[PDB]
Amino acid sequence: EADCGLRPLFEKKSLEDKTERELLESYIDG
Amino acid sequence: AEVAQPKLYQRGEGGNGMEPIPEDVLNEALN
Amino acid sequence: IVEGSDAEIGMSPWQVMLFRKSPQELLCGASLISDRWVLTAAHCLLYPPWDKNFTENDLLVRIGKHSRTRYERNIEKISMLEKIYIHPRYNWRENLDRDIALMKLKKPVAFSDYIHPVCLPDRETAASLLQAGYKGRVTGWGNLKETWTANVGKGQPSVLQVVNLPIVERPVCKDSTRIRITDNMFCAGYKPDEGKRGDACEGDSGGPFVMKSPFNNRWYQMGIVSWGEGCDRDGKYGFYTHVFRLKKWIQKVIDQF
Ligand SMILES: *[C@@H]1O[C@H](CO)[C@@H](O)[C@H](O)[C@H]1NC(C)=O
Ligand code: NA
Repeated sequence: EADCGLRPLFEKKSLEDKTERELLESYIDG
Repeated sequence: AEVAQPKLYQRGEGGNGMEPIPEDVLNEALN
Repeated sequence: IVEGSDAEIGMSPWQVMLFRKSPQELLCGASLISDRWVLTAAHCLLYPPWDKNFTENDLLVRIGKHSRTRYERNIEKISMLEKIYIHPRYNWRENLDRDIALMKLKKPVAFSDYIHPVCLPDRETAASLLQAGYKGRVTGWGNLKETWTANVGKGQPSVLQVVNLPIVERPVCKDSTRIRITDNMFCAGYKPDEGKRGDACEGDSGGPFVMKSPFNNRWYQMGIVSWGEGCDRDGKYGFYTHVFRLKKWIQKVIDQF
């Protein structure tokens, strides 16, 4: 399904959850 | 050879404090 | 989940609770990958060493849940199972190799703010994301500690728990255990000198290890909580079924049934 992995209450609203920045930061520093 | 142990309850902990699913909800799914 | 925190509402809308009908019990975590297919661990359905064998009529899935214990009116949806598919070369005897199973729902679930499927990785996504040092996310309703004296909190959470954990180099995973590791699993967690802690624990198995693609904003299920030696032990790691390494079987089952 082309809509998988995009959360209605977050990505679809351009909102980030409280800890996902730690995942994205690991791509930079990990 | 050692045996890998799954991260699965073995002593019934899955039932702890578990509230029953209402019968109207259970019967709706069964039909 | 050890050293996690309460999930936010809708934070993991693909999280599924595999539920035993009678007696009413949490069985395992699982994940929604489409409107009618759910991914979990094989040992949730078939584990002969503990005389475990569940078929389709024994279980149901609860989707959109947050509370571990409450029936969440007008939020969660429950579905019966039509068919269970366990990997034909699942190795419960030794190292839980290919610890994966698929469940087809009797009726498709309607998506909502709290119910939405996760993506499965392709070859370049797996090559790109599944690298040591990159962190993924594990969610579950399982134990908060291996033992009681390990901290002052409760044994089980009232609400779905979340923790982020780094993928570990394969030679470090292998040296951490005397169990024979295969290419169909990976391990995640912190080393002692990294200071931070966290792990999946008893009751979390079957749930998803997910990563967010830095290139298209989507969440991909890379792993399934499988096994470990204790929980959050120094020098040990949680082990996960490597989802992409088994995607050919996943696709075979879904395309055929
Ligand atoms: C599991 O149980 C079902 C029915 O409960 C039975 O038909 C099946 O043969 C069992 N599987 C094994 C491996 O014993
Ligand atoms: Na550890």
